[PDB]
Amino acid sequence: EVEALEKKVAALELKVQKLEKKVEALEHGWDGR
Amino acid sequence: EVEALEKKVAALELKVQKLEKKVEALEHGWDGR
Amino acid sequence: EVEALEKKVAALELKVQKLEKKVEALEHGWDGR
Repeated sequence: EVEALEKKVAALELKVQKLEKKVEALEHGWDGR
Repeated sequence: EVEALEKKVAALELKVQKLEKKVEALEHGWDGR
Repeated sequence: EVEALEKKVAALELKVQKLEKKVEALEHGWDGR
């Protein structure tokens, strides 16, 4: 259970990281995004 | 504890999923979003 | 392990909360965002 939750949490951290990059790019207009 | 963390993680997965949909819609202009 | 996962999950909840605020601001044009 815990090891599977570690994996789910790691997947969430990657997804949140990607969302942060995308949202920052939208907010700041990076490269015209 | 673990069962409550499972629920928190599931809530995060739903919220991240919704954010991904919204951010993709913003990025791609889906339906004029 | 569990206590560390609680902390990671709490960090994710804060990050997702911030993303929701930013994405809602982008979607709704709040304050011209």
